[PDB]
Amino acid sequence: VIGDFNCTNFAINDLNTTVPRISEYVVDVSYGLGTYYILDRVYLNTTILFTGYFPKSGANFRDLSLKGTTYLSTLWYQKPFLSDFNNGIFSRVKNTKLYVNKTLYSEFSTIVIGSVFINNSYTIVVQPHNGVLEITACQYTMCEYPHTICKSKGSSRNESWHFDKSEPLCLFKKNFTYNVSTDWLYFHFYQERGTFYAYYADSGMPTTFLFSLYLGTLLSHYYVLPLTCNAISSNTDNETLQYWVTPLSKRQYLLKFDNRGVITNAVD
Ligand SMILES: *[C@@H]1O[C@H](CO)[C@@H](O[C@@H]2O[C@H](CO)[C@@H](O[C@@H]3O[C@H](CO[C@H]4O[C@H](CO)[C@@H](O)[C@H](O)[C@@H]4O)[C@@H](O)[C@H](O[C@H]4O[C@H](CO)[C@@H](O)[C@H](O)[C@@H]4O)[C@@H]3O)[C@H](O)[C@H]2NC(C)=O)[C@H](O)[C@H]1NC(C)=O
Ligand SMILES: *[C@@H]1O[C@H](CO)[C@@H](O[C@@H]2O[C@H](CO)[C@@H](O)[C@H](O)[C@H]2NC(C)=O)[C@H](O)[C@H]1NC(C)=O
Ligand SMILES: *[C@@H]1O[C@H](CO)[C@@H](O[C@@H]2O[C@H](CO)[C@@H](O)[C@H](O)[C@H]2NC(C)=O)[C@H](O)[C@H]1NC(C)=O
Ligand SMILES: *[C@@H]1O[C@H](CO)[C@@H](O)[C@H](O)[C@H]1NC(C)=O
Ligand SMILES: *[C@@H]1O[C@H](CO)[C@@H](O)[C@H](O)[C@H]1NC(C)=O
Ligand SMILES: *[C@@H]1O[C@H](CO)[C@@H](O)[C@H](O)[C@H]1NC(C)=O
Ligand SMILES: *[C@@H]1O[C@H](CO)[C@@H](O)[C@H](O)[C@H]1NC(C)=O
Repeated sequence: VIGDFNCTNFAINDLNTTVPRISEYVVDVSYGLGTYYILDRVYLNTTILFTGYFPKSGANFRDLSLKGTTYLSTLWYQKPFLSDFNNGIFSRVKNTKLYVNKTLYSEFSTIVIGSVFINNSYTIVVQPHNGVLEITACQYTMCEYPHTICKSKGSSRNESWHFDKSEPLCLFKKNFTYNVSTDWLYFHFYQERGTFYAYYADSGMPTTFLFSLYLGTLLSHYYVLPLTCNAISSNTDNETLQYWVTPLSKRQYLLKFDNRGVITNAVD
C-alpha cells in the first residue's frame, strides 16, 4: 500500500500483471540531456566542473508507469514499483497524446515523493492536467491504492489518490505550464541538506529549475501512480504510458556552455 486510507474496495485484485521494464535506451549526457541549468545562474561561453545530483552515464531506466482499465492490483503498490528515493531521480516521461474528435489531450503518470505517505508527513505530488503541471506538497491523506485517470477519454473509476475533505496543510502549491505537443518531458527530483529540488524540461534539453522546498526531513520513497483509462491500449488506440526513471547520485560533471548560455555538452 502507499498511504493507509481506505479510499476504495471497488475492483481490487492481487494479479501479477507486469514488472518494471528496463530501457534499451541509456543515459547519454554528451548533449546536456540528464543535466540541469544551475539554479538561477547564467554561465556564458565556458566549461565548468560542477558537482550536482546527476544520473550515471550509460545507466538504464525502469518504466514505472502502470496503465489500468477497471482493476487495480495490490502488487502495484509494493516494491519494485514503490521505490527508495535515496539522493533523487532523473525521469524521462512520455507525453501520451490522445485525440477527442480532432482535439489534442496530454496525459502522463502522476509521481508522488514522500516517506510514509500519512497526513502527519509531507507528500510532494507532481500531476499533469493537459498542459498544466500541478505541483504540491501538502500533508495528504494518501489512499492505500492511489491512482489517476484519463480525464480526456474517461475511466470506469473515479480519480482517487488522497482523501482530504477539508484542505490539508501545504508547504508548496504552484502550477507550471508545459507544451502539450511534446513527445518527452524530463525531470530531476533530488534532496540535499534537508531541501528538496525540482527541475523540468519539455523538449530533450537540460532541465530548468521548477522550485525548491525546505523539509529538513529526508524523503525516503517515491511512487509513480497508476493511471486508469478506457483508452491507451492496443484494442483502442495503440497508445502507451511511459515513465522512465534512473537514480541520481552526487557526481562531478563537466558542463559546456555556449555564448547564449545553453549547455551544449556534458561529461560524467
Ligand atoms: C489523517 O489520516 C488518518 C489515517 O489514514 C485518518 O484517520 C482514519 O480516518 C478514517 C475515517 O474516519 C477512520 O475510519 C473509521 O474508523 C472508525 C473506528 O474504527 C473502529 O473499528 C476498528 C475495527 O478494526 C477498530 O480497530 C477501532 O478501534 C474502532 O473500534 C469506524 O467507526 C468508522 O466506520 C465507518 O466506516 C466503515 C468503513 O470503513 C463502515 O463499515 C462503518 O459503518 C462506518 O460508516 C471508519 O472505519 C480510520 O480508523 C482512521 N485511522 C486511524 C489510524 O486513526 C485521519 O482521518 C486523517 N486526518 C485528517 C485531518 O484528514
Ligand atoms: C474498505 O472500505 C470499504 C467501503 O466502506 C469496506 O467495504 C464494506 O465492508 C463491510 C464489512 O464487510 C460491508 O458490510 C459493506 O457492504 C462494504 N461496502 C462496500 C461498498 O463494499 C471494506 O471492508 C474496507 N476494507 C478494509 C480492509 O478496510
Ligand atoms: C492549478 O491547476 C489546477 C488544474 O487546472 C487548478 O485546479 C482547478 O481549480 C478550479 C478552481 O479552484 C476548480 O474548479 C477545478 O475543479 C480544479 N481542477 C482540478 C483538476 O482540480 C488549480 O486551481 C490551479 N491553481 C493553483 C494555484 O494551484
Ligand atoms: C511477477 O512475475 C514475474 C515473471 O514471472 C516474476 O519475475 C516476479 O518475481 C513476479 N512478482 C511477484 C510479486 O510475484
Ligand atoms: C568564446 O570563447 C572562446 C575561447 O576563449 C573565444 O575564442 C571566443 O572569442 C569566445 N566567443 C565569444 C562570442 O565570446
Ligand atoms: C511544442 O512541441 C512540438 C514537438 O516537440 C514542437 O514542434 C513545437 O515547436 C513546440 N512548441 C512550443 C511552443 O514549444
Ligand atoms: C494495434 O496494432 C496491432 C498491430 O499492428 C493491430 O493488429 C491492431 O489492429 C491495432 N489497433 C488499433 C486500434 O490501431
